[PDB]
Amino acid sequence: VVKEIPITHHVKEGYEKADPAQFELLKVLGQGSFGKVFLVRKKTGPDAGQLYAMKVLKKASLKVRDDILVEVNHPFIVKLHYAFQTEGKLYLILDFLRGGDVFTRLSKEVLFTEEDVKFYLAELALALDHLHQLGIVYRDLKPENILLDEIGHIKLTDFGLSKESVDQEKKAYSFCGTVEYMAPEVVNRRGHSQSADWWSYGVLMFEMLTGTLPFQGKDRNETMNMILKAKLGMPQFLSAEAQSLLRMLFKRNPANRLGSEGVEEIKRHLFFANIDWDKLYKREVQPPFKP
Ligand SMILES: Nc1ncnc2c1ncn2[C@@H]1O[C@H](COP(=O)(O)OP(=O)(O)NP(=O)(O)O)[C@@H](O)[C@H]1O
Ligand SMILES: Nc1ncnc2c1ncn2[C@@H]1O[C@H](COP(=O)(O)OP(=O)(O)NP(=O)(O)O)[C@@H](O)[C@H]1O
Ligand SMILES: [Zn+2]
Repeated sequence: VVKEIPITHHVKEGYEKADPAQFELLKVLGQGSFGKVFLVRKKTGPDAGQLYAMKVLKKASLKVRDDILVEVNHPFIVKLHYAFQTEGKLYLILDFLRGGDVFTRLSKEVLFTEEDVKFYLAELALALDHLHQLGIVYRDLKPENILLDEIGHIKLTDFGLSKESVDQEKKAYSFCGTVEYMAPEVVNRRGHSQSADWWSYGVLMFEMLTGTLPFQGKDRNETMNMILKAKLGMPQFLSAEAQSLLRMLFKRNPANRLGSEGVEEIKRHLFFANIDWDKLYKREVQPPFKP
């Protein structure tokens, strides 16, 4: 059964409860759909002087089928250090990633190869599956949630939090995820799923390997109709293995889709035959680009 766990308090093991005065603002790091991400310096305590990313929201819960803010820990997912409530606001204190998003870094190259993209898709795959084993769904995978750390390893900026903006105008017109990355059944309002994450994952693969989105129209409605019904040519410049992974991810019906039976069939796919998943998880594999 899908249970919604409200997020109101969090302290990482070994530390003490935080409040807004313990953090000083340095400079904004970016803006999402749920607000702004600020760079902050911890003022006092054991971790005084340490830098963190900070998110300001209204409310934030976590839906889980069937500790949880500690279980979501993973080599390729951002760590939440603190969460607290004050004056109608929820503050999230996070790991501050210094590398920027993957798309920016890729745009800084004239060209790149399937192998580079393969590094990113592999780490990402491990992150997704990790959340799915905990009964969590990422829901809204997008390029803006995929950052680089200092070394050039992947970090997701979230782990499926159901969030609510504090800006009253932005909260007013908020609904679901980013349509360009939605699986057909999500578009058809049948609900988010692990399988839908793997569709999103496929769309990110296509976009990374072609520089283009597979379905986009002149507006919301047209984009949706394309997702459901439009044609999609196979990029002929891709290897047979890449063509095969793409072909197996892009099934409009879930449980027909690769990954809807775990990530093992994804890890075993000919496209990742090159990858030592144990070394990958241990961050012993060398990133294609330094940030
Ligand atoms: N921990 C972090 N460290 C550094 N930069 C971050 C961090 N989290 C977010 N950002 C930046 O801030 C922007 C917002 O990221 P995101 O976490 O997606 O915001 P959001 O509103 O929570 N979700 P979305 O609505 O999908 O944007 C991104 O473009 C990131 O580059
Ligand atoms: N962890 C999960 N496991 C399985 N199904 C989930 C999970 N989380 C959400 N769902 C499904 O996604 C739906 C939640 O979306 P709902 O609140 O009905 O409107 P929504 O706007 O699509 N949600 P959101 O995208 O978070 O704003 C439910 O009907 C669930 O079946
Ligand atoms: Zn939704």
